[PDB]
Amino acid sequence: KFSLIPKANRKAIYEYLFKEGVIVVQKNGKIERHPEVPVPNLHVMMTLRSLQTKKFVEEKFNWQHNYYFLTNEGIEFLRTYLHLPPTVFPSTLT
Amino acid sequence: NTCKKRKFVKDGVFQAELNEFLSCTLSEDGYSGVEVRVTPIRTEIIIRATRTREVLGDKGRRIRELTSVVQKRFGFAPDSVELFAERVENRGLCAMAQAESLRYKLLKGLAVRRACYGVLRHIMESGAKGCEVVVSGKLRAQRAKSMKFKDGYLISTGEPSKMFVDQAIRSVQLRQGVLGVRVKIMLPPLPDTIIVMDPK
Amino acid sequence: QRLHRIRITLTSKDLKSIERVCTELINGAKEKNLQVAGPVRLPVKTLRITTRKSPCGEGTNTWDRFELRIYKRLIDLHSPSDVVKQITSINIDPGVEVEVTII
Amino acid sequence: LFNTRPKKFGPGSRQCRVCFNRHGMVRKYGLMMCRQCFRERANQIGFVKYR
RNA sequence: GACGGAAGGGCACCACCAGGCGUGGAGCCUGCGGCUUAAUUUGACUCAACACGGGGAAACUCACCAGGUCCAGACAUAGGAAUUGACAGAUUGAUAGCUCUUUCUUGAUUCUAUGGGUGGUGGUGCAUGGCCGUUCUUAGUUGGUGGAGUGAUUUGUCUGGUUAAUUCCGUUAACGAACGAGACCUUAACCUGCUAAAUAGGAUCAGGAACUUCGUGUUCUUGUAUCACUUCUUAGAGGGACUUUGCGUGUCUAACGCAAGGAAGUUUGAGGCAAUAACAGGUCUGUGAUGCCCUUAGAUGUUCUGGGCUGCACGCGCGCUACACUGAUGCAUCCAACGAGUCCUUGGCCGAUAGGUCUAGGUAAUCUUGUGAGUAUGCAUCGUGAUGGGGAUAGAUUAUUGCAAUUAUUAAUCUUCAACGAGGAAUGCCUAGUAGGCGCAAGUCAGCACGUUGCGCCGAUUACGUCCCUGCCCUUUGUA
Repeated sequence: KFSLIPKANRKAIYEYLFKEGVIVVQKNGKIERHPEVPVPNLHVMMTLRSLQTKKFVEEKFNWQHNYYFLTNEGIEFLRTYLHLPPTVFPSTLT
Repeated sequence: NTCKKRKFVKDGVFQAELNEFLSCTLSEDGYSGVEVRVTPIRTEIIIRATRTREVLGDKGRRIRELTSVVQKRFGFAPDSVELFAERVENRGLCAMAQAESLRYKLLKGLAVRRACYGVLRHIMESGAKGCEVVVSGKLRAQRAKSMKFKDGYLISTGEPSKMFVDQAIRSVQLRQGVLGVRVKIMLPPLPDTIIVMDPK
Repeated sequence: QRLHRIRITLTSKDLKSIERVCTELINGAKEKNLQVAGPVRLPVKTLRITTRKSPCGEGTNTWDRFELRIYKRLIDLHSPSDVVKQITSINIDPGVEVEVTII
Repeated sequence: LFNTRPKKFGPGSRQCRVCFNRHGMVRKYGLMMCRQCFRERANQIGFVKYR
């Protein structure tokens, strides 16, 4: 909705991205939180505006919908913040 | 449910929204086209390509991205959509390949004369009947001046245009502005020609 | 098994896609020799949009006349549902919406 | 409180998915396509013009 | 090359001819000048600006104007250890804690400053892409080798006949090719043939009602009632026109005209598609197509309340309804096709009307719907009076959409009863299911069509030629 996203709900974005490795957000600000993760839709746009400008995630637009991919240096960052076991989620694994 | 006229619209726009996305992600990959084969509760989706190395990447990295990326957006079940890469035989004839090839030659920084002949040479060698390659926009000048390149015959008109040609257009971005780039490629049962037999 | 009645809908954009299916599935029925009636060709629902060609107002006010075409066609049968699942599941076509229905 | 009127109906409610433009919105069969956007992608959807 | 109020050819109802129906006149709707205003956002100005930007604007849209918010300013470096939610009064249109007189809370998301991003319907279409219009609905346009010329260039691409056509036969320093044209694609016309249809019907065979009882005598109605059928209905496969045949017309070569036959003989009718060159055409306001510039928190970002685009001494452009008696009005009769719906609306009650209320079918060849459309037809009253033709202008009331209808969104009911008596000079559109008239449906749409795009119905007059006007194409010719 409005204001800074809680720091628990920061990790709600990251732990979804930690498991699955994709996260697509509709461009619209007033739109409802993205289907999937129960948060505000602005907060998903803000946290991945924050993410792309320090590299890690690979942003790709088309169609208002912003189709992110997560790189090799990206999965290092989340694991450190996440504390997930190393080698926890290979994209080579099915 | 929805009605059949609305269903072909909803399924039809899904093709268009899919295709322009898979143009932009597979730009440096340099793809040919797309197709879909719906079956009951297993919606298959066939990506054609010039090269298969980038699209699978490493043990199906960028396949298993694009399986996930579709089903997040349009609201499918997990493992319902599923992508298969494919090689096109006779790969030169596709027009959207060559426009995307000619993009990265200009975008890296070659002269416009040298690059466009090289793209025109490949499609002529590959066994297209004829072709052209236009490059609009400003070039060695402040006023715009569209250079044109052409070899082999190329029809413009009729319903036989749409089948026997294949035609494509892209942007490409420079320091001073945007260039255009057209490609148009005539392929190999025509209307006009009549091949008469010998009796003996 | 029991005496049933099945009437399978077929719809697509192309003519050529359905004329594969109509020829194939009747011959697929005539493997087992079920009570086939021929494919009942319904009227064609032509969809239509007319937009202006130009983005802005300038020039003469010219118009596109875009069209889709949709082809409802109906293969009739009298046979139980366990028999028909072999016929339909093999030979599925690219971009042809098909739905089997009892009665 | 702020940042929302009732936005339910009229041209202000809805926009072009491809280009975000309300004007020239083709809503026949539920397209939701702005006309500049719609004509160039019409062949890829299915629509082929004749007569 | 272009131009000529020079010649010789061939063409178009965006040009005349012969005409048909109009506009220009009247009021009204709607667009553009101006004039006005806090603001009346702004593009485009001969054809090719002006019911055009799918532009029918109550708010939204919105660019404009008077005010009020939020940062939705990534990240880098750095100080500080920070920023938020808000009651009841104050203050404010405001139940925006915006800011406050006060005092509870928030817990490192952000604040503070410097660099730098970010965003825009800000400016530039004379920096561009893409798209469309126009030159141009016409028949035109290139290079390869060879010939001519010191060269620009030329020849091919042509005296002549023929064609809707650089389309053909032919003539030849040209020969052989490519695009355009043609072919092609879609649709409309005719098949007692082909292949079928409880989501189209017909005919049957048995039953029901009514009149007749004349008798299987006419007209309605009935059913997974049937046996079996495809003429209409629907649509896959196809057939069908080649100017075939006859007589003229021509180096009788290319091909024209006329008559007969035929569903159809202008390429059978009507469209889509559309070359090379371009034009400082239009569009930065269709865009995540974009260079550069502007500005970026006391904002041109964004969004909320209210107004405006509709404001009127007066010019100009597309349309609608009119002036009546081939008519208006009141009753009765009975006929279309294109659509379109998760909203379209039958059925029964209430109500002069609008409309409402309670059930009800429909993801649609099944339901609305066979959409009982209106010019039309039949029977009455009116009587040439601006009259009952005309329905502007204006008061008062009842419903409907919406969160909100005042500058009145419409629809009704009663009144109010103007101009206009066939339109001055100028000038548009059009050759057969065409003109004109009469409705219907869809697009934009919560609501609103006097607008556009398609659809049928009733259905004429007059040409079948021409280069006089207005343009066009090709030669020879003149040019400062």
